[PDB]
Amino acid sequence: MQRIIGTEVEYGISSPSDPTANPILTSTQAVLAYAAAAGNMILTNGARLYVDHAHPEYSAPECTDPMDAVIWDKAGERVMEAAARHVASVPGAAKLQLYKNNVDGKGASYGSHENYLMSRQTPFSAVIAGLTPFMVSRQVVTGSGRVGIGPSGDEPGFQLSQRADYIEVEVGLETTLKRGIINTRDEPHADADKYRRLHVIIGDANLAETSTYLKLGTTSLVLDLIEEGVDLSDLALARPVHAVHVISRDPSLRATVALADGRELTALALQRIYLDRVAKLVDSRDPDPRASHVIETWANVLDLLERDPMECAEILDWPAKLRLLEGFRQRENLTWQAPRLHLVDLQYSDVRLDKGLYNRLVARGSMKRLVTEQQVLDAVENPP
Amino acid sequence: MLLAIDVRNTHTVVGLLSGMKEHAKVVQQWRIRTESEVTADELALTIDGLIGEDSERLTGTAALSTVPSVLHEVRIMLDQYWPSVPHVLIEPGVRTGIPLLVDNPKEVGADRIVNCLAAYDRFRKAAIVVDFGSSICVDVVSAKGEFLGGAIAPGVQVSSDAAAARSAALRRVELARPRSVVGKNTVECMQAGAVFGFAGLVDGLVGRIREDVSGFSVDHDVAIVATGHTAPLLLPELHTVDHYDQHLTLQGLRLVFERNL
Amino acid sequence: MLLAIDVRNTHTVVGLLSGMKEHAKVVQQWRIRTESEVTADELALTIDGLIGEDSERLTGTAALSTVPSVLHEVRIMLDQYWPSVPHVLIEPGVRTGIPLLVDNPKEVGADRIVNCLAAYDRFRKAAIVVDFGSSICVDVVSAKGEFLGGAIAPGVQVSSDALRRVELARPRSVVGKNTVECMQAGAVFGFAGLVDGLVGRIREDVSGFSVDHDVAIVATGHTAPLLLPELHTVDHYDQHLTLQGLRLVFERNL
Amino acid sequence: MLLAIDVRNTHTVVGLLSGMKEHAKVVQQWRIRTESEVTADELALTIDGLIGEDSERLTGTAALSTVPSVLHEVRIMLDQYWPSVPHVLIEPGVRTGIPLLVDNPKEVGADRIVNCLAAYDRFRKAAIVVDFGSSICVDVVSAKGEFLGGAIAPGVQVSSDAAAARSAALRRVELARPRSVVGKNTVECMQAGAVFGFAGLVDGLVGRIREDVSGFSVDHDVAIVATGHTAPLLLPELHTVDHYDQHLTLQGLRLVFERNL
Amino acid sequence: MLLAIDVRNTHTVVGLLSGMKEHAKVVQQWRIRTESEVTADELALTIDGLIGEDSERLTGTAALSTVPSVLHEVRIMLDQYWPSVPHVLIEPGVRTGIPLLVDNPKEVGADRIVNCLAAYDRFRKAAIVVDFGSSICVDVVSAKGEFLGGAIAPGVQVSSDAAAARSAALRRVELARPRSVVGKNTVECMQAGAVFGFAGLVDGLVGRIREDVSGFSVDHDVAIVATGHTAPLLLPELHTVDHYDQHLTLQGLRLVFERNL
Amino acid sequence: MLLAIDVRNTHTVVGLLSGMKEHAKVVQQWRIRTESEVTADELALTIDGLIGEDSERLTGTAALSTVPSVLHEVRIMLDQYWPSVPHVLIEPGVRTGIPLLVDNPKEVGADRIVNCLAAYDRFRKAAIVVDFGSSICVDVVSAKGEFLGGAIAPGVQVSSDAAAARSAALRRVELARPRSVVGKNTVECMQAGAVFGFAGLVDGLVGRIREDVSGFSVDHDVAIVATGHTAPLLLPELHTVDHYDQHLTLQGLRLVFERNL
Amino acid sequence: MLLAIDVRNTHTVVGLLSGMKEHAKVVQQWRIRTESEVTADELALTIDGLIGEDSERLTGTAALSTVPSVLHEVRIMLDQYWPSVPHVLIEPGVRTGIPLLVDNPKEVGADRIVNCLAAYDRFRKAAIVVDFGSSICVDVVSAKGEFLGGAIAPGVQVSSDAAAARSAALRRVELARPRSVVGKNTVECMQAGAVFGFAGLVDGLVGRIREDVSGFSVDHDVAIVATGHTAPLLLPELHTVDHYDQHLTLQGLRLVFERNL
Amino acid sequence: ETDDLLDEIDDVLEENAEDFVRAYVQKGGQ
Repeated sequence: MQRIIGTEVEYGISSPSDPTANPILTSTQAVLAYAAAAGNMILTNGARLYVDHAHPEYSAPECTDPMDAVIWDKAGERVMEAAARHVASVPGAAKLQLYKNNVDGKGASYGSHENYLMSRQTPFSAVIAGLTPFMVSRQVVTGSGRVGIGPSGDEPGFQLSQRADYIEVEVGLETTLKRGIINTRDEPHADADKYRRLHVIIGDANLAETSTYLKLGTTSLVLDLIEEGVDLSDLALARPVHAVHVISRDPSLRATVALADGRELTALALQRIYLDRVAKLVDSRDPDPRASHVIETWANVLDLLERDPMECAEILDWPAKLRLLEGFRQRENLTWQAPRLHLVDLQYSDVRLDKGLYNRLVARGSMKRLVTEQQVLDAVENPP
Repeated sequence: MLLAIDVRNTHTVVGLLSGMKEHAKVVQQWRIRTESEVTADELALTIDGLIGEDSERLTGTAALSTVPSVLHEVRIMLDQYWPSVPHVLIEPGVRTGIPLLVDNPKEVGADRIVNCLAAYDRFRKAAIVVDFGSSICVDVVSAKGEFLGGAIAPGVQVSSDAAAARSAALRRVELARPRSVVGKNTVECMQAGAVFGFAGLVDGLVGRIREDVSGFSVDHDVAIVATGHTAPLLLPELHTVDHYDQHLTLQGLRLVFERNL
Repeated sequence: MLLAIDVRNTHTVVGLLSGMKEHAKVVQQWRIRTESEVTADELALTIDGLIGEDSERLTGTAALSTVPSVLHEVRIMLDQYWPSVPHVLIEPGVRTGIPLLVDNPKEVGADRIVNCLAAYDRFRKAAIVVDFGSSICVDVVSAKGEFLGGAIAPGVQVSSDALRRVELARPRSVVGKNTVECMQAGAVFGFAGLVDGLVGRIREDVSGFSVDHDVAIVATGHTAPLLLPELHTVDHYDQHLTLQGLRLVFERNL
Repeated sequence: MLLAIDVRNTHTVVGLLSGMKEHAKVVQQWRIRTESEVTADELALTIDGLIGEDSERLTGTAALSTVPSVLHEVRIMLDQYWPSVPHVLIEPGVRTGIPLLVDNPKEVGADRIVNCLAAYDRFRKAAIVVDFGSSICVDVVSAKGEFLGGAIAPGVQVSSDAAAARSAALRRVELARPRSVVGKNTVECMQAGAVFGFAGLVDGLVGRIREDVSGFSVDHDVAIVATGHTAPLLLPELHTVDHYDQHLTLQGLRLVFERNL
Repeated sequence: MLLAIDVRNTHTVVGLLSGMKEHAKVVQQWRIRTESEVTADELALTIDGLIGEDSERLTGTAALSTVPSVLHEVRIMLDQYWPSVPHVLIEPGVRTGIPLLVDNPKEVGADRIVNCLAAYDRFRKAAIVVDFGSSICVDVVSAKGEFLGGAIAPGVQVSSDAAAARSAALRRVELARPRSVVGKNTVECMQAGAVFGFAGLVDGLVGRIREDVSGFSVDHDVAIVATGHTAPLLLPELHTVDHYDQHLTLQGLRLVFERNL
Repeated sequence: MLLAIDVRNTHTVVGLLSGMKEHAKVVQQWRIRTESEVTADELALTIDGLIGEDSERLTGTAALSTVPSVLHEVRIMLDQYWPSVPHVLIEPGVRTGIPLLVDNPKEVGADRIVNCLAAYDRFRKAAIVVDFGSSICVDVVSAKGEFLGGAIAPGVQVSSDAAAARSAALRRVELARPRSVVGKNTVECMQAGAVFGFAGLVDGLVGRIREDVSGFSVDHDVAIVATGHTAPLLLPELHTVDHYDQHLTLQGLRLVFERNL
Repeated sequence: MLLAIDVRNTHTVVGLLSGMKEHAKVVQQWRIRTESEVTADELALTIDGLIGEDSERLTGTAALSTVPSVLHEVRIMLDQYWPSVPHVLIEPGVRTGIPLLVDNPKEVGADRIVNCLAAYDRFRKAAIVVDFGSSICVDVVSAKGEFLGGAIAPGVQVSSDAAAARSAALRRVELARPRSVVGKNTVECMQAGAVFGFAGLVDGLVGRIREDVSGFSVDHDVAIVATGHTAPLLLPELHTVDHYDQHLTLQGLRLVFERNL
Repeated sequence: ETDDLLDEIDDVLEENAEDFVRAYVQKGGQ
C-alpha cells in the first residue's frame, strides 16, 4: 500500500531529584546532548528532534508502509534513551528520565500525533462522517491503558485510553485544549491543490509494535475506504464524544454506544464492520501483500479480544499493562487508588531498556515483536 | 386551524389551536382513551366526531404517540381522510432544536421531548418539567436548552394491593384529598397515601435534582413547571412547583409543526 | 420455640423465635410467596419443609394474615398438623394492648396493629412506623400507646407503563440517562421522597409529633434496606418488628 | 393401600384406601389445588410429601382427571416413581360397567362416570348425583344402572360482578350462611344470593328431573345423593337431597380399580 | 323528551321518554356496553350518535350508574354538551321517596332503589323485584313502600369452568333453552344447567322470601315483577314471577326526575 | 350496492361492492377490530359512520362471522337499521354449492367455505387457498369444487415469550423483513423468526399437501392463492404461492349473495 | 456430582452429572415449571426434594437463567443452603470461549451461548443448533467456533385464536401428529397446522441459512443438531436436521463449569 | 508463570511509589 504516513511524539520528561526543575530547560538540554553526541535538529534518518510545549518531540520521517512507520517510531524511542544516557554521562548532571506516554495523572496531557496524506478533492465532511466512528472505536485495539478515571483521575479504575478524558469536541482545530475526535488543521507542506494532510491527535503513544502497526495500517485503509466513496453513513454515532468515554472506561469490551440509527454496538462490532468493508475493498483491487497482512493482523486481534482480552497480553499495550496491574492488585490486595498501580502504569512507558516495564516484558519474551532490534537500530541512523 | 394529537399509553389528548407563533392558542380540546390496537378507520370515526365542522377548516396536523402502532395508524388515517392537510408526525428521539444529552437519543419518548421544548420556549432558562400522566415524568432542561434526562415514576394512584384486597362489596377508591395525613378509615388512609405521598414523591425528586445536579441549585434561577391531567389535584400539596401549564404538550406540538414548516 | 407466621398480600414471612419476654430472639426466618387460594395440606408441606427438625420442638404458634382465606387455612393446618402446640391467631382490629382510636377498629389490618404494638413496646413513646410491603404503610402511635391511624401508599415499584419488569436497584444519579436508569431513579428516589413527605407532614400537622417532640421513627419490611440510605426522617430500622409483635401478642394471650 | 387421585379443574383430591370390596374405606385424604401445567416431577414431590411413609405400602393406584394434560403427567409420574404398583387411569367415556346412554360417550367426563358408578353401586336403583365442585353437576342414573345424562351449572359462588365492583378497600365476601334471605348490607345480600340461590338452583334441577324424566317421579324410589367440598354449606338449605357422601368419587375409583384388577 | 341513562357494570341502557306522569312512555331505547374508563368526550360521541336529531328536542336528563367513575364522566358530559337541559343524577342511598330500611343506606345501589321506586309506583303494595343483569338482584319493598333489602346472586350464565375447559376447538356454548333438563351432550348439559338452574335459583329466592319475611306470605297481596335483558329467556321457566316490565328502570328514572323537578 | 361484512376473531372487514356477476368489484373497504361483546346499536353506529351516504344506496347485504355472538348482533342490527335491504347471513357448514367432504361439515368455518368457493369460482380447478389472518388457514379444494379440508396454524407473529421477556424499557418489536436470516441483535432475530419462519411454515404446508394429497402433485394443474392482511409481507418470501387476491372473501360473499338471491 | 440448573421462561431443567470431561454424563434429570417470582427458600425446597440424598454428594453447581430475578434467587439459595459447594452462575453475554460476533453481546441469552458451546464441543465444525422451547431458537456457529447470531421464532403451539375460539365445551388440543396434513375435523386441522407447519418453519429457517450464509451451503460439512422438549415430536417431520441431543444444554453448563474451575 | 513475571517486575519498580508518583508533573502539550 502507498499512503504517506508520519508520526510526531512528545515525550514526558522528569528529573526525580529536582522537584523545581524547569521542563523547558531539561528538554532543551536533552535535545542538545543528543545533537552534541551525534555532532530544531535534523537527525541522520530525516526525523526532527526539537523542543515543543516543554517536551522533547521526535518527528519520524514520512513512510508509506506502516511497518516502516512503526520501525522509525521505535527508533525515536531509542533516540530518547540515547539522549538521556548522554545527559547522564556528564559528571555532576542531574538524572533525566523520559516516558513515552501522554498524561501525568494530574491534569496535563501531551500528545502523539499521526499525519496521513489524502486527496484534496475528497470532501472533509465525508472524512468527518466516515472516520468518526472508526476513531472512536479503534482504542479497543490501540488503547495504551491508564490508571485513574477523569481528567484529574479522582475516580478509581482502569481505562483503555490515556487521551480519552481530554477529548471534548467532535471536530476542532486546537491541539492544546478542547481537543477533538477529528482535527481540522490544514497545512499540506505540498501541492494544496491535490493533496491534503489529515492530522490525528486522539491516539495514545504505543509501545507494543502490533498496537502501533494496527493504529497506522487500519487508519490508512479506512481512509482508502473514504476516498473511494464507499458508504459509511450507516455507522454514524449519536454522541461521539460521549462514546469515547464510554468505550474507554470498559476494559471488558462489552459496553455499547448508540448509533444515530438507534442501533447499539460495541467497539469490537464497529471494528469488525470496518474490517469487513476494508477487506471487500482490498479484495476488489490488485494484490497488495502489506494490506492483506494488515487485514490479517487486524482480524486476528479482533478475534482474540472477543475471545478474551488477556489473550492479547503479549500482543497489545493495554492488555499487557492490565495483566501487570491485575497481578499486583491480586498479590497485594490493592485498590485502584494504590500508588504502586500508578507507578506500574507510569513506568510501563519508561524508555530505559533495563527499567521500562514494557522493555522488560520484551526482554523476557512476554511481548510479541513484528520487527527486529537490528531494523530499529539501523533506522536510528538511516533514512527509510 | 392546527389539529394536535398527543397519544400516551392510557389516554390521548386532541386539540385545535388557532394563531401562529406567540399568538397560537388552544381553542378546543378533548381527552379520550388510547386503544393500542385501534385501526385507522375507527380512529378516523372518532376524530371526525370530535372536531365536527372544524374538519373542513384544518390547515395542518401534528401528532406524537408513546404507542408505536397507534402512530402508524394515525399516519394511515391522516393520509386517507385528510389528504390535503400537511402533517408532522413525531417519533422518539426527534430533532426539534433541543439537544438530547442521554445514552441513546432514539429511546427518548416524544412526549418528554415536546414538553421540554415547550417549557424552554416559554421560560428560556433552566427548567424542571413534571408531567402527571399514567407515569410521572420529571425531565430536566439546562439553561442552554439541552435535555439532560430525568426520572420516570409510577403515576398518582392508590395502592393497587390495598384496592384489590378491599373486595367489591366496598375497582379502586376515589382519588381525592382527605381531611388529614393521618387517616381514620381505610378510604382516608389510601387517599392520604396517594395524594400526600405522591406530592412527597414529586417534591423529593425535584429537591434531589436541585441539590445534586449542577446548575439547578436553590441559588440558580430554575423554572419548575407542571402539566398533565392529575396535576391540579396535587398542586396545592406541592411546595417545589411554581407553574402549571395545562397545554404544555399541545404548544410543544405546535412549535414542532411550525419549525418543520 | 415459637413459630410466627405473617401472611401479607404478596409474601409471607415465617419465623422461629426462642426465649421469652426481653430474651426473645428470631433464630430462623424464611420468606415465601403468598398464594391466596393455598390449601391447608399444601401449606403444611411448605411449613414443615421450611422448619425441618424444629417441628417437634415447637412450643407455640402465632399468626396474622391480611388475606382472610389464608388465615382460615392456617387455622385448619395448625389444628391438624400441630395439634399439641398452642396457637394464637390475630384478626383485624384485635385488642392486643393497643387502643385503636379510628372510626372502625375492625377494619384495621392486623399487620399495622402488630407493628405499632411492637414499636411502642420497644420505644415506649410517640412513634411513627413505616412498613415497606406490597404497600407502604405509615402508622402513628401516640405517647400513651394509642393507635391514631395513618396512611397507605403504593409499594416501591417501577412504573408499569414505563411484560417483564425493570430491576429495582439504586441508579447512579437522580437524572437517568437511559430508560432503565430513569425508571430506577423514579422508583428509588421517588418513593424515598414519598416516605419523607408523609413523615414530615405528620410531624408538621399532627399534635404531639413536631420536631421538638421526642418521636421514634422506625422502618421495617423487605424493601426498607434499599430505601433507608435515601431517607432523612427515619431513625431506626427493625427487620423483625412484625415477628416480635407476634411474639408479644402470643405472650399476652398466654 | 390404594392411592386414589381425582383431579378436577380447580382442586385435586388425594386419598388412601385400605381394604377390599365392602371393607374398603378411605383411611387418609388430602385436598390440593389443580395446576393444569404441573410437571410429572413436581406432582411426584407433592404426592410423596402428602403420603409420607405410606409411599412404600402402596398396592395400587387409581386416577382420573378432568384436565387431560394432568392425566398425561400423572401417568408419567406413576410409571417413573412407583413402577412396582399397578395403576388404572380413567379416561372420558370409560366402560366401567355403567353404559353411557348419551349422544357421544367419549365426551362424558370421568368424574361424572365414576360418581354415577359409585352411587349406583351403593344404592342399586335410580339415582340423582349432585356434585358440588367448580361446577355443580347433576347426573341421572336409571334403575337399571345406565347413565342417562344430566346438567352442568356454575358452582356455588358470590356474584362476580358484585365482588369486583366492591373494590379493594372493602375486602372479599366470604361464603357463609347469612341471618336472613333479605340482606341489610352488601355482604349479607351477596351471601344470601349465593347460599339460598344455589340451594334453589339445585332443588330446581332435581325437581325438574323428577317431574319430567320417566322413572324418576316422586312416586318412584330414587336415591338423591350429594358430594363435593361445598356440599356441607348448602345441605341444610336443600330439600330434595337425602344423602351426603363425602368419599363418593374415591369409592368409585376403588370400584374401577377392582373391576380392572 | 327526557333522556334517561342507566349504567350497570356490564351494559348501559339509554332511553328517550315522551309525556309526563302516567302518560310518560319509552319512545326510543338502545343498549350498549359499559366501559368503566370511558371519558366524557367519547360518551358524548356515543350518546349523540344514538339519539340523532332528538338531541335538540331534549327537555331533561336523568341518569344513574352502578359505576362511580362513569357517573362522574356523565355529569361532565351533560354539563358540557347539553348545558341548557336540566339533569338529575342519582347516587347510592338517594332519598327518592322510598325509605331505605337497611344498615347503611349509602351503600344501596341506585339501580335497586330506582327499580323498587318504579315497582311500588306501579303496584302500590308489597313487591319483590327481580332484576336480571350482570347480577340477579331480588329486592323487597314493603306494603308501605319501604325498601327492606334483598339478595344479590350471580347473573344467568353457563358455568365458567366448564366453558373454560371446553377449549378453543369446540366454540362457545350459547345461552339457550335446551330440549330437556337431562342433557345428552355437553352443550345441552350446560344449557340445562344455566337456564333451568337459574330459574330454580330465582324461584328459590322468591319462595324463601315469601315463606320467611313477614308481610309476603302466599296469603298476602304481593307483586312479583321481573325486569332485565335475560328475563325473557327465563320467564317461561319460572313459576313465582307474575309480571315482566321491560322499562321498569327507565320509568323509575323518570319518576325521580319528576320528583326532583 | 352490496354491503359485505366479514367478521374474524380479531378484525372485521367491511366492504361495498358494485356491479353483478363478473362485473362485481370492491369499490370501498374498511378494516376494524372485532369486539366479541359488541351490541347491535354500537355496531350500527360504527357501520353507518363508515359507509356515510352509501347507506341509502344499499341494494343488499351479505355477512359471515367466525364469532357467533357477533353474527347474532349483525342480524339484529341489519333488521333494525337497514330493514328494506335483503340480507344473506352465512353460518358454519353452509351449503353454497361447494360440497364439504369432512367429518362434520357443520364445524367448518364460514370464512374457509367462502374463500374456497371464491377460489374455485375464479380458477375452476384444483386449488390451495392460504388465508393469513389471526390464524393461517390452508384449505384444499379438489378439481371438482369439493372442500377436502386443510390445516390451521398460528398467525404471523413475533415470539410471544421473547416479546414478554423483552420488558417495558425496550418497546415492542415491529413485524418487518430483516436484512438477513441470521440476526445480529434481538430485533433482527425476532423479525427473522417471524418473517422467514412463517414463510417456511406456509411453503412447508403447501409442499406437503402437494406431495401427499392425490391430485395435487407438481405434475397437476393447481392454483395456489393467498389472501389476508399480512399476506403482502410474506408473499416475497414464499415460493409455492402463485396468486394474491386481496378481495377473495368479499367476492365469495358476493357469490353467496347472488346464489341465494 | 455437578448440579446443573437451566431456567427458561416457561420451564426449568435440573440435572445431575457425574464424571469429568468426555466421561461426564447426565445421571439424573428433572423438568419443572419456571416461576418468575419464586423466592430462594421455596426454590431450595424444590431442589432439595428433587435431588434427595445426592444433596450431600454435590461437588459443584452451574446455573443459567433467561429470567434475571430467578438467577438472583438461585444465587441466594446456593449461598445459603449449599455454602460449601463451588458455584458458577452464567449471565447473558458470558465469555465461555465462544466469540459472540453480534452487535451487543450482553443481549445474547446464556441458553443460546451454552447450546452453541456444547454443539461446537461435540462436532468441532460449522453447526446450526435448533432449540425447541417456549421459542424456537436457531443459532449459527462457524467452523471456527464463532457465534454468528440467529433467529428466534414462536415455539411449537396450536393456533391461539383457534384454541380460544373452540370454547370450553369442546385450552388444549393435545399437540400430536395427525393422520394427514389435510385435516377432516378442527382438532386434526389444528394438529396439522402445529406439527407440520412448525416442521416447515424449522426446515425453512435452516434451508434459508444454508442457502444464504457463507460457509453453510449444501457442499459444506455442517452439523444440524436439535435439542429441546418438543423436538422429538417434530424430528420425524424434518428433513434438514441430522442429530438430536437431549442433554445439549446440560453438557454446555458442565463445560462452562469445568472451564471456570 | 505469573508469579515469576510479577517477581521480575516488582524487582525493578522504583522505590517510594507514592512520592515518585506525586513527583511526576508535566507541562500540557498538544
